[PDB]
Amino acid sequence: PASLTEIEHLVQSVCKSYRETCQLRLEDLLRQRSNIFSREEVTGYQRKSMWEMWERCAHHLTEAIQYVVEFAKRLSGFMELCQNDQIVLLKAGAMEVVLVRMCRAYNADNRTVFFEGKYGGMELFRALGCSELISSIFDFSHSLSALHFSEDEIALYTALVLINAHRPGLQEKRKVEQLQYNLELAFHHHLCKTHRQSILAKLPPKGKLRSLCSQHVERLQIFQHLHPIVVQAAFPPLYKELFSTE
Amino acid sequence: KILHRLLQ
Ligand SMILES: C[C@H]1[C@H](C)CC[C@]2(C(=O)O)CC[C@]3(C)C(=CC[C@@H]4[C@@]5(C)CCC(=O)C(C)(C)[C@@H]5CC[C@]43C)[C@H]12
Repeated sequence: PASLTEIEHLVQSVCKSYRETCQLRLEDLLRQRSNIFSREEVTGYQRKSMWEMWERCAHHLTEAIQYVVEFAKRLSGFMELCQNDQIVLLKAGAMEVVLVRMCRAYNADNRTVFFEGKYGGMELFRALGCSELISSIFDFSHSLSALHFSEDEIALYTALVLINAHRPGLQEKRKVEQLQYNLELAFHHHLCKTHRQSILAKLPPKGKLRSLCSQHVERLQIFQHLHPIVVQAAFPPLYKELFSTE
Repeated sequence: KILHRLLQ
């Protein structure tokens, strides 16, 4: 079970773990919004080769995933699960957490994302050759930005994205179920305390995050089929472990 | 594999 004192302690524990494992502080991302890529710089990105742009994005995604891994390890109860279920939860949830965290680096006023020191629109990634996926991710960040998430709200929501008792392959499903339920109580208690329960109906549907990750794996296999040696020789090992089954 | 080492 859990009393009111224990639920509130869980809230603060989750928010602290998130603060300690956020890649960049929100204030750092906000104070850079005027720093936008020039038209010549955007053109420079569009002329880079497809495989060089793919490995740069793979590198940035891998760095972000590593902070999500540390977030999970600080999450109360996660290290208490068996390592099989720890890996199952991270394999299916790490990318999903990064997609939610991305909205902190997204400026809804001009539809730009902070990328390699400056803000750029989705045309910055045109060399990737997956404009539908990029557009879907930018649209997802746009829908999240309309909610005006606080850092505490992102902390508790991404914990629930990670701790999902429905992931296929879990061996101790009931143990994850109790941890997910405690985090749901903490999330909803914090929304009730802060009069923010109206955002519950506006959160993205369940299949939305899994649809984006499926698109990502789908586009990766298209690129890997065109440049298999590039992936083997120049992609990060953690990236290939999560997304190309290695 | 990498995830195993990061969790240790
Ligand atoms: C999650 C955040 C973090 C909160 C702050 C740092 C961060 C960074 O990496 O610098 C900011 C930029 C982004 C949002 C981050 C991670 C990965 C994505 C991503 C590669 C993922 C999806 C894609 O395919 C595209 C659209 C190409 C994006 C471009 C923007 C970055 C790179 C990091």
